[PDB]
Amino acid sequence: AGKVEGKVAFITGAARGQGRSHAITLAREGADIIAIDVCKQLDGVKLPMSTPDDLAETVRQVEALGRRIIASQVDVRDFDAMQAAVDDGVTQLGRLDIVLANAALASEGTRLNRMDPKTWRDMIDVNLNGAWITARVAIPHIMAGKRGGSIVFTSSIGGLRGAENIGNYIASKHGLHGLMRTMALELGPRNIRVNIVCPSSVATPMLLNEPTYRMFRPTVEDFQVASRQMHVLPIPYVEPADISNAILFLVSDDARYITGVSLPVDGGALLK
Amino acid sequence: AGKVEGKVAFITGAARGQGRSHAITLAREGADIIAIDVCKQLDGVKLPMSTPDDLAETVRQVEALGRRIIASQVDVRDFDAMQAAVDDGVTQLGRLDIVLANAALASEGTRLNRMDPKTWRDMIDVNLNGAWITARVAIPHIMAGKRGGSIVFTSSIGGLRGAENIGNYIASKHGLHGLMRTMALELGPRNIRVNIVCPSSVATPMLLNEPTYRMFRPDLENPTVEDFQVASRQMHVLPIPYVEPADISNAILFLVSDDARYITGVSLPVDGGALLK
Amino acid sequence: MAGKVEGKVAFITGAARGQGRSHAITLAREGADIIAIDVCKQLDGVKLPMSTPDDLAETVRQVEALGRRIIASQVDVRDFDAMQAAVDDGVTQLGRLDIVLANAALASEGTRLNRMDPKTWRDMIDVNLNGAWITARVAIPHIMAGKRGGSIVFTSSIGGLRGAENIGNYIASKHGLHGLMRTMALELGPRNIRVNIVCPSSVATPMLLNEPTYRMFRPDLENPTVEDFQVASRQMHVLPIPYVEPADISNAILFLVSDDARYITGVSLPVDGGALLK
Amino acid sequence: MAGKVEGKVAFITGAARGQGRSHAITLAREGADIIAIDVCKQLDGVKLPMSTPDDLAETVRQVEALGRRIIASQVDVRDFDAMQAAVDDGVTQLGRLDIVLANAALASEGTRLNRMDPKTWRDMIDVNLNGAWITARVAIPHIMAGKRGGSIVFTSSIGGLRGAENIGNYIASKHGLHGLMRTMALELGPRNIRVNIVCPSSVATPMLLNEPTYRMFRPDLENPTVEDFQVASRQMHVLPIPYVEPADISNAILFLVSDDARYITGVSLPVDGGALLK
Ligand SMILES: NC(=O)c1ccc[n+]([C@@H]2O[C@H](COP(=O)([O-])OP(=O)(O)OC[C@H]3O[C@@H](n4cnc5c(N)ncnc54)[C@H](O)[C@@H]3O)[C@@H](O)[C@H]2O)c1
Ligand SMILES: NC(=O)c1ccc[n+]([C@@H]2O[C@H](COP(=O)([O-])OP(=O)(O)OC[C@H]3O[C@@H](n4cnc5c(N)ncnc54)[C@H](O)[C@@H]3O)[C@@H](O)[C@H]2O)c1
Ligand SMILES: NC(=O)c1ccc[n+]([C@@H]2O[C@H](COP(=O)([O-])OP(=O)(O)OC[C@H]3O[C@@H](n4cnc5c(N)ncnc54)[C@H](O)[C@@H]3O)[C@@H](O)[C@H]2O)c1
Ligand SMILES: NC(=O)c1ccc[n+]([C@@H]2O[C@H](COP(=O)([O-])OP(=O)(O)OC[C@H]3O[C@@H](n4cnc5c(N)ncnc54)[C@H](O)[C@@H]3O)[C@@H](O)[C@H]2O)c1
Repeated sequence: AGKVEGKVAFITGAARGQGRSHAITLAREGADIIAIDVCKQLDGVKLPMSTPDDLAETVRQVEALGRRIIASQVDVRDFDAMQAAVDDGVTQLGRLDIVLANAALASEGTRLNRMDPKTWRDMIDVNLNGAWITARVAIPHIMAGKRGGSIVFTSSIGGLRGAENIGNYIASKHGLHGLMRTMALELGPRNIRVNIVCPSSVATPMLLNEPTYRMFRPTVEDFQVASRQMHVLPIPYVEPADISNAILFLVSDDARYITGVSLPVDGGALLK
Repeated sequence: AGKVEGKVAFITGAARGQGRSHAITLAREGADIIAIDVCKQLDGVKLPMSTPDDLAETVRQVEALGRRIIASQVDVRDFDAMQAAVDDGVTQLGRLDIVLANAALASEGTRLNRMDPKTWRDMIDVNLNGAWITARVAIPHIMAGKRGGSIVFTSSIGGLRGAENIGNYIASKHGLHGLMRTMALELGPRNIRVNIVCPSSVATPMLLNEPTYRMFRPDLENPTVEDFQVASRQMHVLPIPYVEPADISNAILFLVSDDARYITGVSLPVDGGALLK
Repeated sequence: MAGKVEGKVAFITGAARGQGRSHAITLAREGADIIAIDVCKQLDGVKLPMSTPDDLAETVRQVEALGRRIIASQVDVRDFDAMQAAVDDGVTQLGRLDIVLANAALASEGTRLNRMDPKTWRDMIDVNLNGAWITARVAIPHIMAGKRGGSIVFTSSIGGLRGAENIGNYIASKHGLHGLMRTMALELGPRNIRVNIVCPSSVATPMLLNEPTYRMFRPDLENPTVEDFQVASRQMHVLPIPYVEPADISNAILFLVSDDARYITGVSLPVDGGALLK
Repeated sequence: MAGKVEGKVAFITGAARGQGRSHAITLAREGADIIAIDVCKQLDGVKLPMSTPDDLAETVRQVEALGRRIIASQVDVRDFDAMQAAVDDGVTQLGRLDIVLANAALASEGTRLNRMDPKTWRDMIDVNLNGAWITARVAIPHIMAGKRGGSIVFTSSIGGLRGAENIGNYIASKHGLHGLMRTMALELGPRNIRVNIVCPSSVATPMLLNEPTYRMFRPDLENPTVEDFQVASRQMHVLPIPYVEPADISNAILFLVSDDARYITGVSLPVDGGALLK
């Protein structure tokens, strides 16, 4: 009997990286999956974004574990598309227990006094408004099940402290802590727990790119020596599995009374 | 000589309430003022918003103190119009030292699992994106003055904790804390300090209205301001139902004065202890 | 099949009953041997019944029923020399030390800070904060000597993160733990020793479930019962529960000391039914 | 004008020099009379020279030059009876008590928490945390008796909000203040007594400007100068400064105890040049 046996989880940004890792982790532990990813290169985004074939690979991996998955290409900003995806997913699978609001854009990096309004607005829209949309379309289905459930937003240590050059990302992530606290207060009586995980740096294509290395100074090793200095434990970053394992704890029975919390998985970065 | 003698402050939502109080407090203490307010009833807001006459009253009170004020009707969401208003104010007045990001919408009250996406997004746009716009159009003029400056965002005890029914307002206010910390880090080396004040409840039209009394007293049919004050006093630790606009202006005056020259990146509650419980 | 702390040794203070017992049995179920201490006597001026030697003997029985070794002794966490002796003799017997759970504490007598005697203040700080430091201090040399890293968890409280009337000595001591935890996490992190805090709200143990506590929670009633207490306590939480179980705290600790939490350090993890949200 | 604290009386610990002296003169300039104490002795295990009786007389000279009254004496904040006698005697002589600034403290010598001996840990907690409680405890009855409310300000540190290696006893002690402050704010708020904390980063006093502190800031350097320290200290601030002046802390405190801050309580106000941001 897996830790989430028979449950259904809705996961955004499931085509690669942490989102994929959560999908396979929860599936391995007995959950069926409603997965979305935008699967397209958004205007103004520099590095390669997930493709449909990436999402199809998440699908093949979940199915290999013996679980069902309903996947679609949806932008978290498109309220009607998000509503249709979760609605169709619950129709297929019969329930909804867990929501992992994980989809996000990383900052291109501009001082806030230099940034133009579209660059600020789009980041807030994906990372904050899209996170609210994700929970908003899913909650009615969790409530209909009458068994409680779990919502986890992925924030960042930049949800708890500032950083130069990425202020739009930083503000979007701070906003998630407000969303998390209200929703935890509103849904507590329904036994739906709402928490945040705050990674420092995670080995995914969001981090492991030439533009990021430059922002830390350059090879990956050049980057790793500077990344290590940000951590207290002797690591450059954590693995997607570390975030998935924290999330697995939070959605399990063992964490039944934990709500309203922001859990850093950051090798001690917040300490300094 | 006053605490902000010879300086210039840009203040949003200056038509009434805390914005007007800030204008007159800083004007009393020697500053000239660039004042904006939307002065229009925005689609989806039920309570009466400030009028053009309201902004003209702020002007009259500032001019009565012998200070100069350049006022205009500008939505904080409107990047080009905000750019123009601050550019023109700096042209007329000569410099910019202080930015008070004060304009905001109150939440009408709707559970996050029932809220419409426009209701959610408009609130973020005014309260968070508009606050960013406010700072962004002003910073270049503060930078060019080469004397440093101060930027103060008005958050809320709702920027530091959640509350039922007003989660779009909560999220928007929490977002300011990250905008403030980033901007404090980026501008600190040029002696521009960036801080937040977090009021609990403030005696302005945003608080003192029947829909608010109902939200505080959902147990009663037609709650009065007195019924509201009972509930409100219970939220505070000091024996008060709310603070005055002047209490916020006084905290702001301290933060922008030489007495707070090395204070940056802080969130200062003015909340009668409400955050303690 | 290996449990989550298979082959490890945990030093647990306040192990005679309540949360400390629960941690001892949870970690033993998951493959750890235990060094367990508790003062096992009614301390001067403490008005709630403290653990007895029989209580500690019961923790021992339950740990040994799980097929694990336990070295248990009656030690006051304030007594540096005896704490040092206990841990040293325990490591001599078991061969290593991996995990430290600084759990022992006294609950507050409930006096306003402006009426409190200096002895009442000092003793609370000495047990809950200084004794917590002593606990880590005597253990860390053994963890380092093992060259495998390790885990230290202090038990704080939601009262380590916010204040409460009437219990301010306890509140101060618990706040102090967050500073202890942070420095220690910084100092020991390069050696792969993770250091964290758990912050329970209210936990179903004799520290909570006593008439003086029910009276403190219901100043509106003349003689409150446990049920009157549960009513108010449920209103203080966001999930509608009056308290968590010792097992909920043990399960959070088990996560934190396990490989699944290998890169978590410097955190305070509330296990609080959302109490901190309001 | 009347000053911002006209006619009020402030009890200030650690008044012989540095910040405590700056508070006393600043409040005096703004109309307050002063009850000042300082231990005025070299305490055992403290390496750098501490305040002397002559330092305290110099604070007295400055307050009296501003035309105010000051009752000054040599008291250790850890000494409950002596602390009670000082404040009782000061109130007898000056007529009332409105403001308490718990400012006295020891700076950590610098030892890893896994190597520190128990006296080194305990003495630091006893001065910085217990002594701060004693300070508020002996003063509160006089403030309450005035029925006019008042203000209590504890001086913490950015080390009350985050950890640092080598100074763990200091860090724990300052974190404990935030607990003391919160409970006291909750207990005294219905009486209109506000209770707050100020958190300086580094302040230009003998506690900061000394060769052992220089060495702590530049452990990379053989015999670091004050300039070498200022380079590293500036790196840790966000504003282009190496420290704040005692007057910066006094000015924040003046704000907090003035009518302009009448509704601010329970808050921790960093005066830190943005050090906490990174
Ligand atoms: N990678 C890091 O170091 C790091 C650190 C802290 C927090 N985070 C956060 O972790 C979460 C996961 O990111 P990751 O590391 O897996 O990065 P990633 O880029 O590998 O994965 C993010 C996924 O989200 C998808 N996505 C982006 N915008 C979307 C939209 N509008 N609609 C739908 N899908 C969209 C992308 O296509 C991508 O597949 C994000 O919240 C991110 O901010 C990442
Ligand atoms: N009143 C309270 O109890 C309370 C509590 C916590 C925080 N706050 C915050 O205090 C600040 C001041 O509010 P107040 O109490 O003076 O309320 P108010 O309604 O009296 O003043 C706000 C002003 O902002 C203006 N405004 C609103 N939207 C605008 C836009 N898009 N562009 C330009 N101007 C706009 C309004 O016309 C109004 O004049 C706000 O940030 C509010 O969120 C208020
Ligand atoms: N019960 C609650 O509601 C609650 C809530 C928040 C935090 N806590 C904390 O949880 C932890 C465990 O408490 P509990 O709920 O198991 O209470 P408990 O009283 O049942 O257990 C505490 C144990 O600590 C022991 N102890 C006390 N002083 C000691 C000393 N000087 N030396 C050695 N042993 C000593 C007692 O004998 C007792 O066995 C403590 O840190 C407590 O402060 C408890
Ligand atoms: N100086 C800094 O850089 C710095 C930084 C952060 C916080 N702080 C805090 O600021 C406060 C003031 O320190 P300062 O910088 O003025 O240092 P200082 O050493 O110049 O002043 C401290 C004064 O307190 C007195 N004192 C010490 N122990 C005492 C005791 N047991 N009883 C009575 N008096 C005693 C000393 O004799 C001295 O006169 C302290 O709380 C300190 O911990 C200082």
